[PDB]
Amino acid sequence: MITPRTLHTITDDDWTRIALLARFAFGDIEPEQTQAAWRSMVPEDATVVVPDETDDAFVGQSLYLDMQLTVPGGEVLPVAGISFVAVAPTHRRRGVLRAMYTELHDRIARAGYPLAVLTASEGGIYGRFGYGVATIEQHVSVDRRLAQFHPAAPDPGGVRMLVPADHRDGLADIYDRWRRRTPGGLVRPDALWDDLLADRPESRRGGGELFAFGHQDGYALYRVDRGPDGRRSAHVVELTAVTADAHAALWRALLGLDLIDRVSIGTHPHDPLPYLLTDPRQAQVTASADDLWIRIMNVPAALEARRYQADLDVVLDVADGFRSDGGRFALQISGGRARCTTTDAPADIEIDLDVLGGLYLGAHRVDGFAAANRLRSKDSELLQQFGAAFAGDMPAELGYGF
Amino acid sequence: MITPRTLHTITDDDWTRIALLARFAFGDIEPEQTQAAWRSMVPEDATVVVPDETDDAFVGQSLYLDMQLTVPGGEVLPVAGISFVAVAPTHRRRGVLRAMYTELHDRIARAGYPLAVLTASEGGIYGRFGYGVATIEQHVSVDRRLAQFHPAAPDPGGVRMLVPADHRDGLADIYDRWRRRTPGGLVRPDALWDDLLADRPESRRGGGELFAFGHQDGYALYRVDRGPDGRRSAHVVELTAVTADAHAALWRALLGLDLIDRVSIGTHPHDPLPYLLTDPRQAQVTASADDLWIRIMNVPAALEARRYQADLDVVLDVADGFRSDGGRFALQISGGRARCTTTDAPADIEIDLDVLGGLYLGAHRVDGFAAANRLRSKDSELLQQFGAAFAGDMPAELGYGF
Amino acid sequence: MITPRTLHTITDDDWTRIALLARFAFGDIEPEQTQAAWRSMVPEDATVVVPDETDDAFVGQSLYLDMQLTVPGGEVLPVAGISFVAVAPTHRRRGVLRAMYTELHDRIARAGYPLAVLTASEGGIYGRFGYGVATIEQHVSVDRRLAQFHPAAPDPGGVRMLVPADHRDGLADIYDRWRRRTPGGLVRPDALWDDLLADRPESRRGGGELFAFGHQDGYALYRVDRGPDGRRSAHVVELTAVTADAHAALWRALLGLDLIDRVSIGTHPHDPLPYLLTDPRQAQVTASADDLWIRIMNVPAALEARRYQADLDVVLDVADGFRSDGGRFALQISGGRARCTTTDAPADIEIDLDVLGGLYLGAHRVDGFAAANRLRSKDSELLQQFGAAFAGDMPAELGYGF
Amino acid sequence: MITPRTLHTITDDDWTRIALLARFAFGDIEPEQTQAAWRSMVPEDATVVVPDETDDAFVGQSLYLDMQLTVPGGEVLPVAGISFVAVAPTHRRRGVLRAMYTELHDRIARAGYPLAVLTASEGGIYGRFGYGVATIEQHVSVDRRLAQFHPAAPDPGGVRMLVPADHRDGLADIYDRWRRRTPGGLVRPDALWDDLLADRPESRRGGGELFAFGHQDGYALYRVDRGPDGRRSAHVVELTAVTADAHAALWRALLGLDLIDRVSIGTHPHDPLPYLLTDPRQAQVTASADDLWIRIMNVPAALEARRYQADLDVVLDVADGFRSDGGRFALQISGGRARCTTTDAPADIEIDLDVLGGLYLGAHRVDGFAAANRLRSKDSELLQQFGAAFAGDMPAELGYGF
Ligand SMILES: CC(C)(COP(=O)(O)OP(=O)(O)OC[C@H]1O[C@@H](n2cnc3c(N)ncnc32)[C@H](O)[C@@H]1OP(=O)(O)O)[C@@H](O)C(=O)NCCC(=O)NCCS
Ligand SMILES: CC(C)(COP(=O)(O)OP(=O)(O)OC[C@H]1O[C@@H](n2cnc3c(N)ncnc32)[C@H](O)[C@@H]1OP(=O)(O)O)[C@@H](O)C(=O)NCCC(=O)NCCS
Ligand SMILES: CC(C)(COP(=O)(O)OP(=O)(O)OC[C@H]1O[C@@H](n2cnc3c(N)ncnc32)[C@H](O)[C@@H]1OP(=O)(O)O)[C@@H](O)C(=O)NCCC(=O)NCCS
Ligand SMILES: CC(C)(COP(=O)(O)OP(=O)(O)OC[C@H]1O[C@@H](n2cnc3c(N)ncnc32)[C@H](O)[C@@H]1OP(=O)(O)O)[C@@H](O)C(=O)NCCC(=O)NCCS
Repeated sequence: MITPRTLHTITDDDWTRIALLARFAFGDIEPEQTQAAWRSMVPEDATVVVPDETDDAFVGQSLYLDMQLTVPGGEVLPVAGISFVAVAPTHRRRGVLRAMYTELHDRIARAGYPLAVLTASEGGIYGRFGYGVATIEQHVSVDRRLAQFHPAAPDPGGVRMLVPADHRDGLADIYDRWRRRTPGGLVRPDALWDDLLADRPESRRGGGELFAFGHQDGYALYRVDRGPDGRRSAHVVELTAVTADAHAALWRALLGLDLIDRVSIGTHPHDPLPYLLTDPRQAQVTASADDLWIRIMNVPAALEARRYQADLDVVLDVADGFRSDGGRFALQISGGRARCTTTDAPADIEIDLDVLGGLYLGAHRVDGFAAANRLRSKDSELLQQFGAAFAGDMPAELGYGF
Repeated sequence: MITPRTLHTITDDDWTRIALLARFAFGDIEPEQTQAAWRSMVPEDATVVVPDETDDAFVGQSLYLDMQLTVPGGEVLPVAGISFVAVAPTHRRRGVLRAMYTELHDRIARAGYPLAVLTASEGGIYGRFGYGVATIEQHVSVDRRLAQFHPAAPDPGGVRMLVPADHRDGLADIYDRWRRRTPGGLVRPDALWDDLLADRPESRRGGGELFAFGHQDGYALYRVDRGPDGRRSAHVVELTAVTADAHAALWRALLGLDLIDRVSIGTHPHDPLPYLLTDPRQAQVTASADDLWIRIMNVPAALEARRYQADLDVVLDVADGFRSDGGRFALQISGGRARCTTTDAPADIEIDLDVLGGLYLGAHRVDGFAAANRLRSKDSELLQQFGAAFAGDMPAELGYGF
Repeated sequence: MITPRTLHTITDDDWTRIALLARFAFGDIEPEQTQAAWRSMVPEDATVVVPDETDDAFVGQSLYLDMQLTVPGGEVLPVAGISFVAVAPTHRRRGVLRAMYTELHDRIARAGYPLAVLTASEGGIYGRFGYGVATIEQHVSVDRRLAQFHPAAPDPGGVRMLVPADHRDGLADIYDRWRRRTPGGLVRPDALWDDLLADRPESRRGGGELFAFGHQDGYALYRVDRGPDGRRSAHVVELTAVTADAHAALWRALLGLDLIDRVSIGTHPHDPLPYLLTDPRQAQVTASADDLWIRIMNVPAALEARRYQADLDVVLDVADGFRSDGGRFALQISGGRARCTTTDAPADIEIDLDVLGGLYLGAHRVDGFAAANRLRSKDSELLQQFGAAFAGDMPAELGYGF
Repeated sequence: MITPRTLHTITDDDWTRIALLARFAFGDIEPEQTQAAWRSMVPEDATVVVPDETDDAFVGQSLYLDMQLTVPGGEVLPVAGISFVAVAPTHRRRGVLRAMYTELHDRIARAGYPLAVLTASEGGIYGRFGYGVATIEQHVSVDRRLAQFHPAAPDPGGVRMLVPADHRDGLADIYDRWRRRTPGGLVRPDALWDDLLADRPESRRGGGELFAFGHQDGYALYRVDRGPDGRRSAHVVELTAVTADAHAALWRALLGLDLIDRVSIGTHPHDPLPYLLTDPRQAQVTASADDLWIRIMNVPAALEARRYQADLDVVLDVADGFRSDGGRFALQISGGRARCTTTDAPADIEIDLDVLGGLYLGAHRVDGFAAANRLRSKDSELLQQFGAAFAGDMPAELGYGF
């Protein structure tokens, strides 16, 4: 049988067991300083585990991080960031995750979070729990030997070569300004900043010691990697720009790396980069995947918190097959502001809870989910209004991975 | 030393010259019947050529095809499909294309086409001539051994295994119905259908003989090829679905190909495929690039022909650095329909002509162009409205390559 | 409602349907003349099909070939060679195969075949139907620049360079002699020889026209190709050797091919080749897989037909989860000769029907099957004796693929 | 020169010389702690060297380890494990190995070892010295995303996730149980366990730090590595299972590693793994090579120490082209026990000494050696009897590399 236990706080011996299970279940684990940084974000009663039959090792674990997320319009919501989820390879597919998630989401609801959020190791896990893909990350690789900037593109200058660690406060404030105006922005505590700028050798998936370009309103952190042959590439770890000027200035700097063949980055689908070039094909998309996932815990609170770009007057029937967070709601939007209240009236639109989360930061169209029968309406004209309302003011992008 | 001449009709001897230049300039050329099918679509006075010093050969050529394009909301416009553009590698970068395009577009304008359209061999060529990227093709590969359908995805059945050459009329009608509903749709004449279905071994890149799945409301044409090892993959040449049911049923058939490891397709960004699966990541994007380019020749006609997703009342200053097809226009969109009138009033929004063409089928947000200074307004609220209006209710996809 | 239909005889029209379905199901199909050669081996009432709702096409098919298989000891048994098995991708995993196979095996049993045999497109299909892997094919690649023959190894001479198509009868007779002495040998009809020696381009696999080395007591057919780049490679299509002298002579000729880098072949696990070399590592196994599968239809007939390598006296309980061809059998083996009679007596050894087929040509140890609980006995030393008895005195190898 | 000498003991000064030559001759060398552990198993008078001109360095070396090998039937024999064999690249192919081997084997014989054993850097070296390939290692790679366990396969549970360095004694205990039951088993002293469990970075071969699955009756040690693509793979360093249940349970744990694509291991040809799966092809063999080589030093003692699977009464003439350890022997085997006595009687079977060693742990058939004239008889049925007798009841596997 499966009986999860909610740990009031995590003792050192608990973390040792959490690290061991995670390293086995995932196949590797981040360095100790990174683990400690994440652990420091877990609030009370936010760790759910399943002990082995002698109450020694954990065979299942899950926890959440106390976080703050920017939504469309600029409102910042407290959200529970699910993390360190793992079930021992010896105990998988027996309902351990489901048991753990049932308790964990009770804890999250009890604590008042209007949203839970996560990034997923695999794409087929969390839909069934009501999580929708809220942002998309695309891998873009730029051939900097061929790329040229469009004659109209800004060339504002003002970029400096920086030792990142010497500018912790400056970089953190640029990120904060970006965070406040970008849906998907997350508050990034000091511990995370310190770990990033520590730049530990283990931390390197693009090879080599951190470089940084700095601008008044943006920065880019990157690493250079050498091929067997001897061909250099740059991997942008993070590029955060508050203004279009900064974004362009930083890209001009990056594409100015003379002995570098290609520059790559994980970015959002509407990155201005290719529009800045004379030939947009030089900014090559090589992959695209889900990034931030969102489960709406409290539909009225979530829907009223964000802003919209079209008016709407509908009754939504939100289907929740995991918890009871769905039901029928009157959704009335005017002036880009929504009122969303429980109702008994017949629904105009039926929508799966995960779909509602997926649309929440403005990342998808309704017609794809509609084709899949996960969103439905007798009135296809209404569906379009709905999709148009949920569109975003600013392209969404997850501030950092967790 | 460059003087284009316009061919009133294309003689067999003229075409022999055109084929020769095309083959040299491109490095290869389609089969005879294929060429003949395209030639059959060229109207009067629609070919511009530049001969060599002794009028033995052409060292420059360009022509257009008489075509019909579906725009957002369903109006079908006559359009000039530019094709077989080539300048001898011995005469390149001397202004030969520029000279030819100048004359060709004069002809297009005199013939009354509101749009010119093309597909580009490279991405850095046509922006300067006012062409914007109007649709996007993404290469998607599905690991069919791992993909599973979402519990809600339609499973209507009704798919037959077809000899495609035996159902020319049925396939053509399905295509026609898709065409009428989908921006980017192009009328496809009998000659093209015949050539497609002839399935000639040279135009047979990426597999063996065609297979076809047929549904009342859709079809998929595909080929299978072998790895050196002996592993098989399927490449969908064309999948055309009038309804969501047909699209789903066809994908279920393709993903049921037992001995095939992967199924790939060149599709559009908003293909419902990933929404049909339990794990959307299994629909893997491996490339994304420009497909259809559009130059608006007649701003009022083009803007009034399409429907819009939001209402607007602005003055638009359209910059044309190639011809005189821009200027200031009052654009008033009301109930999703536009009146567009030349005016002297000051502008609210400045936009490069190519950008207007690129937005024309709903394929982009405004942010990229704006950041690049290719679309300009002192009111950023206004630009977002403008982008919202130009969105489409149906995802755009070019009917076929030309 | 799956109602299989048995074809009393195959009409040209039926075959047209069979070829269409096979091509869709497999991803392609062998040449018409090859199909015809297989078709010539199908006896009456040996084809079972399932029509589509329209009764136009088949959505399922299966058939068997009338064949003759050599078993350990030299006895030659009539066997039904299952082939052309396919279910339409639109109709799979609905029990169509099971329904067809149920009828087809009823037909096979009524025709009196003691064994049914097949080669499998995938390894997870036929176990559940009682088929065991009876031979193993290993891909072996020899670096002929480095390989050197052991000082003791035969160097008989006697090999000629042949135009194989000019030597059909001589080749055929060498194969026949090999067939009579090798378990797994299949009678190979003139139609198959003719098709092989026709060497139709379609089936070459990128390799060139056939070469053949000829010996009094053996032959090798091989092709050469040069993939990237200019480097040549030889793939042996078939090496059939009646004597050890011929085997060695043929290999010395193959490894004498001066401009060839590597010689490869699909052979059996106990091929003498590496034992002929000073460094056995130069004969590199790169792959290993099931080749021939056998389902014993008549346990007494099958077991009494073959000879055994040790004496035994046991009761077998053979489990058949598909038909009723198992039961308890008294197996008395004396002088390498078996009497197998059904009994009510309690069993010493319990074995799955597929396992019994798998052991039938001497290909496995009992250990793996026992660990997997597919073969069971309290007296573990009795299992070893069972294994010893079922060993062969000549390594088994499938005569040809089908 | 060549004038070898035997070190009575190895001084730190000598060992430094041995490590210098080894590094040069091999192109690299294990860490100091690893060397020390091997050095600790070298008994008296067990190192043969050839000094350079000045006697300040060696230009040739060879030594043996005092070891204990399990043979079929379970007797454990003292054996001499040859290691650190090296000749300076400046002194090679002048007969220095041969000269050293002559003295070393005199020492081995004088010390009383009935067998000498080694693993080979290349496959063509040691057969000439009377060493036969006694065990085979195959690299198997499992696609764990597709692999599924057969419905009959044991599912015993009981597997724990261990920090292997915290369970040295428990792991050693399990290995000792396995090695006593498995021909090829080798006593593994504490020094080797310590070195293995110290898991030094330079020994990890790209993979990360060790994982261990532990069971009451088995363990698996493995590492995980990433690719450029960020995909993970697991390589099993060692899987040691006393029972069938333990073996199945460990593989179930391994194939349960959710984020790993493939799990690989170097195992023996008769590993039960593919028999545990529904599709045996998912356990893909990708390589196969010699592992343990054996030279029989004392034919009567070696042949009498092991047990046999069948009875036999023949005279062997053993050909030894390197020493004089061959001759004619009366081999009488009854009740699986052999008496082997030197004799003048004429032989029924002639066998090269290396072949006798190759057959000694049950790994081969006679067919190959016979075809190569390395094993000879007029009575071909007597050869099969000889082969059946030398078969093993437990599949042989080398305990560890040395
Ligand atoms: C992912 C995870 C914890 C699953 O735990 P689990 O206990 O096996 O899951 P459950 O048994 O509760 O499964 C619940 C349901 O989700 C499904 N599911 C679980 N993991 C899945 C995966 N990786 N992909 C797809 N579906 C999955 C199950 O099939 C089941 O569906 P069903 O209800 O229709 O039967 C586990 O496999 C694991 O530890 N994996 C490694 C990845 C990881 O560490 N965690 C995720 C980081 S985001
Ligand atoms: C493409 C094409 C016909 C160009 O002809 P061309 O006569 O060299 O072009 P022009 O000299 O008139 O060039 C006009 C301008 O476009 C630019 N241009 C032309 N071809 C270009 C290309 N492939 N990429 C980028 N820019 C290009 C020139 O640099 C020039 O810029 P400028 O005005 O600032 O000087 C020619 O290169 C060709 O035939 N190549 C093969 C590709 C092809 O077959 N045609 C297009 C298939 S859609
Ligand atoms: C193999 C094929 C004919 C199966 O037909 P099907 O009608 O889908 O099979 P069924 O529905 O009767 O399946 C029966 C059982 O076999 C199982 N099976 C396992 N692996 C399988 C596989 N690759 N294909 C089909 N069934 C498989 C089914 O899951 C089912 O198991 P269950 O009873 O436990 O649920 C079909 O997949 C096909 O046409 N593939 C091309 C390859 C081929 O034809 N075989 C070559 C002959 S070797
Ligand atoms: C292996 C080793 C020490 C050879 O020393 P050597 O002094 O060159 O050998 P010899 O000259 O005494 O050669 C003896 C015989 O074996 C043969 N031989 C030696 N090395 C061989 C090899 N790598 N492959 C094939 N044959 C070889 C010789 O040709 C010679 O044959 P012959 O008697 O018929 O002429 C040496 O090559 C070396 O140091 N290699 C590096 C790794 C190593 O030693 N391996 C041991 C790991 S088990």
